[PDB]
Amino acid sequence: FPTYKCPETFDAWYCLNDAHCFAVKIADLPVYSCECAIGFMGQRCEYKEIDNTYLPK
Amino acid sequence: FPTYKCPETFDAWYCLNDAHCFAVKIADLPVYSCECAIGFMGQRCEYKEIDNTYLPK
Amino acid sequence: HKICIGTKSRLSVPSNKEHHYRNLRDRYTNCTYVDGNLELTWLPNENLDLSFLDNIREVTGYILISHVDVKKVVFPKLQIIRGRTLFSLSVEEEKYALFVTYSKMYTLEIPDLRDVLNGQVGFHNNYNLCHMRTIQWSEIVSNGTAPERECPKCHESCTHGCWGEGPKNCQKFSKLTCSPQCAGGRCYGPKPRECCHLFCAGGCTGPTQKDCIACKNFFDEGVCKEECPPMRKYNPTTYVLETNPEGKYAYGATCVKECPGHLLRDNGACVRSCPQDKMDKGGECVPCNGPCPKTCPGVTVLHAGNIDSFRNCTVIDGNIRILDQTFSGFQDVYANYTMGPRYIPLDPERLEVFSTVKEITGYLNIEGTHPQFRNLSYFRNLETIHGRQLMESMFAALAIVKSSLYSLEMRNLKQISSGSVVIQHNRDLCYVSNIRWPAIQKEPEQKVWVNENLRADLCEKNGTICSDQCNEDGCWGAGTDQCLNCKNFNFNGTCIADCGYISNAYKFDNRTCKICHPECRTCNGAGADHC
Amino acid sequence: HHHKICIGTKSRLSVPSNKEHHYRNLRDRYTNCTYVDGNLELTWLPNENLDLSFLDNIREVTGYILISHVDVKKVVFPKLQIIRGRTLFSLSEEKYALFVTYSKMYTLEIPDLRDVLNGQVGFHNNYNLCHMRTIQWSEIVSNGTDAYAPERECPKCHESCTHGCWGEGPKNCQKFSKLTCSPQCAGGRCYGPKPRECCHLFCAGGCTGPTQKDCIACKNFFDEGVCKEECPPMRKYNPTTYVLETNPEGKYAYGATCVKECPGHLLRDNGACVRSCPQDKMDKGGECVPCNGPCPKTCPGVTVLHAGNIDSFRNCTVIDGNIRILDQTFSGFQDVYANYTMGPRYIPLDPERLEVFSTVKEITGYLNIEGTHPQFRNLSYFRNLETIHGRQLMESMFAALAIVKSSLYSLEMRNLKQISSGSVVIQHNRDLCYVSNIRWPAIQKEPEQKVWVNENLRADLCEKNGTICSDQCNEDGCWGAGTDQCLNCKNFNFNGTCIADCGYISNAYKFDNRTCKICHCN
Ligand SMILES: *[C@@H]1O[C@H](CO)[C@@H](O[C@@H]2O[C@H](CO)[C@@H](O[C@@H]3O[C@H](CO[C@@H]4O[C@H](CO)[C@@H](O)[C@H](O)[C@@H]4O)[C@@H](O)[C@H](O[C@@H]4O[C@H](CO)[C@@H](O[C@@H]5O[C@H](CO)[C@@H](O)[C@H](O)[C@@H]5O)[C@H](O)[C@@H]4O)[C@@H]3O)[C@H](O)[C@H]2NC(C)=O)[C@H](O)[C@H]1NC(C)=O
Ligand SMILES: *[C@@H]1O[C@H](CO)[C@@H](O[C@@H]2O[C@H](CO)[C@@H](O[C@@H]3O[C@H](CO)[C@@H](O)[C@H](O[C@@H]4O[C@H](CO)[C@@H](O)[C@H](O)[C@@H]4O)[C@@H]3O)[C@H](O)[C@H]2NC(C)=O)[C@H](O)[C@H]1NC(C)=O
Ligand SMILES: *[C@@H]1O[C@H](CO)[C@@H](O[C@@H]2O[C@H](CO)[C@@H](O)[C@H](O)[C@H]2NC(C)=O)[C@H](O)[C@H]1NC(C)=O
Ligand SMILES: *[C@@H]1O[C@H](CO)[C@@H](O)[C@H](O)[C@H]1NC(C)=O
Ligand SMILES: *[C@@H]1O[C@H](CO)[C@@H](O)[C@H](O)[C@H]1NC(C)=O
Ligand SMILES: *[C@@H]1O[C@H](CO)[C@@H](O)[C@H](O)[C@H]1NC(C)=O
Repeated sequence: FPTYKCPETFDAWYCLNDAHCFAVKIADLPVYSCECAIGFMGQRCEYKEIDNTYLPK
Repeated sequence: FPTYKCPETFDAWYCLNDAHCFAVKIADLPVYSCECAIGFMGQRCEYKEIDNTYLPK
Repeated sequence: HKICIGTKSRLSVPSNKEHHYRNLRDRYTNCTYVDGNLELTWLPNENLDLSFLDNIREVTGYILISHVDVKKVVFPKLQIIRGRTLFSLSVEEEKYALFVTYSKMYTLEIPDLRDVLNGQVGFHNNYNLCHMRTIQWSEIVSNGTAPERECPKCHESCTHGCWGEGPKNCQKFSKLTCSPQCAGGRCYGPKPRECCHLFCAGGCTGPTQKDCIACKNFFDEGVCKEECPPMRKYNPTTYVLETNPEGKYAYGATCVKECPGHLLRDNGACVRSCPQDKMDKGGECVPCNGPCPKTCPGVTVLHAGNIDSFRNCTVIDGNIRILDQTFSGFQDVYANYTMGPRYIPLDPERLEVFSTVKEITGYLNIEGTHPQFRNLSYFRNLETIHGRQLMESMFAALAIVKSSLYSLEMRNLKQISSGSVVIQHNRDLCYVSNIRWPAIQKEPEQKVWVNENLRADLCEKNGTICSDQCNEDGCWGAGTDQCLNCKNFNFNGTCIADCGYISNAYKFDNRTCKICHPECRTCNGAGADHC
Repeated sequence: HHHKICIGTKSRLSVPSNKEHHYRNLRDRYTNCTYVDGNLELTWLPNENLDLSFLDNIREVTGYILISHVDVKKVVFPKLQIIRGRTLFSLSEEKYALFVTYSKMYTLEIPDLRDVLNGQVGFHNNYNLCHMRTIQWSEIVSNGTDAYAPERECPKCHESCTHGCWGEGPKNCQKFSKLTCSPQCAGGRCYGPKPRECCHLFCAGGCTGPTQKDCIACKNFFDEGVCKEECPPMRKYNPTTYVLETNPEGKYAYGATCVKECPGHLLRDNGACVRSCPQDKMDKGGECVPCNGPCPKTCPGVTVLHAGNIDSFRNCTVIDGNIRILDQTFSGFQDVYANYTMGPRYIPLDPERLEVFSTVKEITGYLNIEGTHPQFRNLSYFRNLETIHGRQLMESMFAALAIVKSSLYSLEMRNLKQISSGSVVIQHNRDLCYVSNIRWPAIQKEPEQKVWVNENLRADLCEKNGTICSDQCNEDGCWGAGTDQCLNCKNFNFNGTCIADCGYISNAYKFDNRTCKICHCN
């Protein structure tokens, strides 16, 4: 699983909340994913993450 | 083709407009039907016959 | 492709049997598709021609064959019996799509018969009939002997049974002869994958929906469909109904882009009447805001027992038939053939109930005879007969046959939307031959029959003719309010020559005068202070 | 019924921050499931110890199957037989119904996969994965097409296997319904090699006998085991009487399924089961009914609330969709299109602009609030909100109401009487107060619906401040400090507020022990 960086034009705006942008090409097709910072999730890490480990009331 | 008289109640009241009740037993069951007077048709001889010989206007 | 209307009298006959034969010959001759039940009864004499059977291809109701003694009964072209109306001996017993009984024919030959879509087949007490025992009815019917005569074996050619003697009479197979991959339909070959679309009835000459002999449900664009192309088309991928530009209305086994106009439109279909949830509003069956306005169902025959239901009704859903028995009263019969309750004679004065009636959705039929039943002023506020349901092979929207009527008096009757006028053998009725009926009928294709009523010359001598204020369109009665169209001026449904006569009348238009405001006598116009 | 329906996920190829939470989510979503309505996407399972027994009962997937970054040694779909591919997965051209990338599993076992009805199969960068080349996908793929090398040494297929195998053993041999047929049935699938042993043209995958009652799955509509061109209409037209009669044997169409009732996430409308309701139609009791007079203004929901779409909610009485209010809602954010092309930047907006939702009474999806702003304190903008239908739910905990990491001090949305078909998750709101004391089952429709109230502001710290429920509310709780904010009232209820006796507040007649009413008394 070796990943390379996404364009610096693209990096600045795309990923949100200090998320790391990383790109993987599959059969020469550049697919851009977005590694989230702790406590954030989403396609661009735009939503906050909910803890599902608590017991229900 | 044997034909018999209807039960009193049917003989008197089944067939309308001066028709005559006749009865046949088919598959051990009594079927009540009728001979209509000139100008009537239908099961109880209730509908007046319409002449189809005339041409439309 | 001629349509003819089937009877439903069952084993009942006219007393004159020669007349009864001539009645059948008139009805079914050149017929292709009989709508209703074909009842072939009481042909007691051999050598009757029976040629009217030659062209019959389809019967929607049942076929009943009783008391026919012609040697050889042939249906040369009959291929499907739909059995949408079925024949019964008692409510509890089997319902038949085909039933032959008490008949003296040697052979009943219906070669080419492929399908009986609904109902069963029955044979009882016919002494000379043969080859019916050799026929496989499991092949013809979807779900559901002892002739005391030496009867010829089927021709050598026939591998199974037969209808008669020829090689043409061998029973052909398209259902049981199939592969099993077709349960529910008919094959055009014995191979699996050689089966016809489930959308079609009778046989079929190939796998596609176009290669079908008869159309099980709907016929559209020369292709059989189970369901007419929806107005709103469902998408299985994203769960939503999309609006369909190709949508067509269902119109009795045909699929049309616009309804006939005299019919209502329920979401997908051209309809006669809306169900209790919905109501007439424009051309459509729109659902009601709060309460739905009391519907007023038509009756099979009007009598003293059911007349009360029509009180305070505006639109009669269904039809109105006032028959002889209406006035004379009669005993009713429950559906299980036990005698019901007797109805008292109806007094014509009680028909006033219909004075509130404005529309009739079916047809109007007046055949009843009574000394006091002289006119039809009970329907004076009746303005339209829609004709969504017609009467007899004449296709009548208004039928007045052998009534005791003297005049019509239906002032407001402006329109007959569909179907024909037929008025005949009313010995006392005037006006009817002088009424220009096309004026009232919606389309010029609609026909009229006016015969054998009180002769026009004899009405004239009596002076029971139109007013001088009616135009060439005729009139419903003698009075000034009975003109179809006013010759000159019209004042409160009355035809006048000049508005100056009525004092309180002012000239509103070139063909209208209106009553003055309650205030004063004579007005120069239409208003309170205008005097 | 339908045994057990699931909703799939749309969030594709998206990497989760916490792997334990993500596993817990997939386990909750797919356990006991037989029929997945939507895409079944199995992403980022790095641990080999993880238990994938939630896939155990899955039999059919309406959408696509995506398997990415799964590192579990053996991925097994014991009962799956059909992938419909009504929606297909493709990257930013080729479109897939089955797609497997960057996964380190030694074996992918779908021993009973008979038919892939739409789209292609694709494998990419799976280094330990094996046997996939022994499969012969022309059999499984509907179109009849050959669809898309390992590092390890791979065990030969079991001797029983005629051509191919999904894994080790005789129960992993690939079954054949299409290719082992007599030519005598081109365009179909057979249960045996003989010419009479062909199957009904309606069948999909396999089949037991020759009838449409014998298929494994239906290429068209599936009505309780039988395949048919069309679903029995709820209203069937009568050619003889020219009337559109109501059909006693009628069923609703739900995808390629025929059902008597409809899944809670859909509304029945004209013999079919649709997610949204027509412009001229009203939602009422789970059925699209005609609205009496003008139809209540229904506008669509939005994925994220911003300046560009806030105006579109003006005068809305029903919101068909979801509302997400995030930090981005107030901050403004740089949008993007699936093209990867930069979208519009939305001008930052302040909370006062949220007064647009004042007319809103119903939200058909979920309500989600994770936004923080100094002035965004209460949630009174939804003071006329009555019900939140859980017709669509959040991906985690099946939440219909999720208030997470917001800068809220109170809810303040009275009139909210019902959350039907969802769970409520309220967690980590530093200053949120009343949530702890609201008993949410009172609002919720079914006791089986769950609530999670964790990490908020202490109930004791709320007491010390005095921000508690009025001494007029019962044990059910309240949405905020006010007297009109009680869930239910233990004494008398008057107007929107609650009094001790109808003697107070001048003229008011008591036509109930629980309620009083205003005068023009007795
Ligand atoms: C009247 O109403 C007002 C306004 O609503 C109330 O004031 C609010 O009070 C709450 C509760 O105390 C307070 O939130 C807490 O803030 C503290 C400290 O402040 C932060 O300090 C952090 C580190 O030094 C820093 O990151 C921040 O920038 C803040 O300055 C904070 O520790 C609490 O946060 C915790 O939430 C954690 C997440 O799960 C939990 O984590 C624990 O942390 C423990 C201590 O570090 C540790 O021992 C545990 O192992 C565990 O990891 C834990 O549950 C804590 O709750 C709170 O968030 C608000 O800031 C404050 N609001 C305002 C506007 O001032 C007031 O309390 C109320 N009544 C009275 C009588 O005062
Ligand atoms: C003034 O108004 C009188 C009442 O309406 C009207 O009298 C009726 O006149 C008709 C025609 O003459 C009468 O009907 C005939 O009755 C005789 C008696 O048995 C029949 O022979 C005759 O047979 C028929 O003739 C029809 C006409 O061509 C034809 O349709 C049939 O095929 C059949 O052959 C008629 O049925 C009727 O009984 C009279 N009604 C009453 C109540 O007296 C007057 O003619 C009319 N004019 C004048 C100048 O008085
Ligand atoms: C039409 O016939 C009706 C009866 O069917 C007549 O109305 C009645 O006429 C008799 C006169 O002999 C009166 O006894 C009744 O009181 C009348 N009833 C009503 C409701 O009017 C009527 O005279 C005839 N009209 C025309 C124009 O001929
Ligand atoms: C149909 O029969 C009529 C007589 O009823 C006859 O005049 C006509 O020739 C026939 N039509 C055709 C097309 O043979
Ligand atoms: C059928 O006939 C019986 C008498 O045998 C009668 O009591 C009953 O009312 C009839 N059925 C109906 C449905 O009216
Ligand atoms: C609700 O919020 C608004 C704006 O933040 C504020 O002015 C008002 O005082 C709040 N109402 C209550 C009851 O807290």
